[PDB]
Amino acid sequence: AGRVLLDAEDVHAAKKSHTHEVATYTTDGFMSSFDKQKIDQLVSPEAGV
Amino acid sequence: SAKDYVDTIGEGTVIFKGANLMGAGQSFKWDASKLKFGMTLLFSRYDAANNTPQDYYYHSVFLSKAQLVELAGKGILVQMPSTTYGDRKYLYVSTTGLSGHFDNSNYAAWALRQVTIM
Amino acid sequence: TKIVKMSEKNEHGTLEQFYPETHAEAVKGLVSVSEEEKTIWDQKESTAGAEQKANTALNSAKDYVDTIGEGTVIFKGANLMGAGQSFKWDASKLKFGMTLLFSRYDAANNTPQDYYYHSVFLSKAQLVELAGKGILVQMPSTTYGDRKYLYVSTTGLSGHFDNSNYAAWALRQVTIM
Amino acid sequence: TKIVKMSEKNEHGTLEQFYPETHAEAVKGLVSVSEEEKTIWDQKESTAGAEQKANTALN
Ligand SMILES: [Fe+3]
Repeated sequence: AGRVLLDAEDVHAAKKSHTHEVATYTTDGFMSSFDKQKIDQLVSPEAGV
Repeated sequence: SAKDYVDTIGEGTVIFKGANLMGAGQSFKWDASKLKFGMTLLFSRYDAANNTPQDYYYHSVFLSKAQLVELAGKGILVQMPSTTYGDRKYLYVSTTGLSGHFDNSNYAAWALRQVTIM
Repeated sequence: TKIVKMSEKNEHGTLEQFYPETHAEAVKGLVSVSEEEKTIWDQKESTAGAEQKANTALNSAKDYVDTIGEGTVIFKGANLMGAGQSFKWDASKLKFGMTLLFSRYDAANNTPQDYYYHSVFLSKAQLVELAGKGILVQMPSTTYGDRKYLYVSTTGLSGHFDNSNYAAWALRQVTIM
Repeated sequence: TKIVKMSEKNEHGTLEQFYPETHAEAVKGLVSVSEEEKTIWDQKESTAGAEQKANTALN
């Protein structure tokens, strides 16, 4: 009661600035920065015949 | 905040956890700013026929930041324990990342268990 | 307190409240400001200034951490570490430890090619015990051998009269951090 | 309302202005200083006072 300060905690909600764990071999999650750093440099397959 | 910063540098962030022969073609890249001290590589025993990463006979190597700068994209040879001398591993290392070589496929009995940064 | 709102009756029969003129010395319970401590309270210290100073201390600590992490290269180049070769530095500069790099070499053309590098690390706790007494490092090669014996201490390292025999390899760089 | 200087008739036949004796709460818009906030403001922090704390944290 009184002056009540409500944030995402007392409602058990995710923060606006929140991040999930990176995906593992058996877990689903964010894609890691170095995963993309490996992906982009990986040249696309060459289409010949 | 300073304590948290130094501790987070010390504990490091895993770059790759799993197992692979680290042969020709495979490579890993990262932002250079993530490197503050160096890189660490952990290897283990492997099975060529079964392709399952046995967990024993590990071997660790550590490369510092100054050595990393001096070895920008250069070659490093790491020997590993065995019943007989051989089964070396060749890697191309750099401050931004690492690569492989077409000799680690010959020595399929051992594989790069993991690589971490700190 | 007994506060009276003094007023006056205008000749029309209307009422007008008025404020008499007074002196600061007449008012009771004034608690005045002497105009001198006002500037003192003006100087003081603001929240933003303290936040900036704390952030400056934090980023100075971060810069210290980065500098100690990157380290100083004591030697870079190529050397066989034969008899008489030795490197020296300052103990206070030694913070975490030392790293040494080796690579291939030929006594024939004296050209230190860049491949087959080997790395070795020695922490400060490793180095204090290892004061004077040397270590043996075996680097990868086709045939077993080709070792280096180095009297590595917490302030200086040296060579030995065995490394000349194994001239196929050479020390590349030694760094402290 | 109007602000007035109010004077009495001194026996030499003159008008002498006199300031009535008032109290702090009697005057409007006084901006009160509690005589306790003065000590608090005096304590606060000097500019050099919050410098050795940061230097100590860095050390
Ligand atoms: Fe989400």
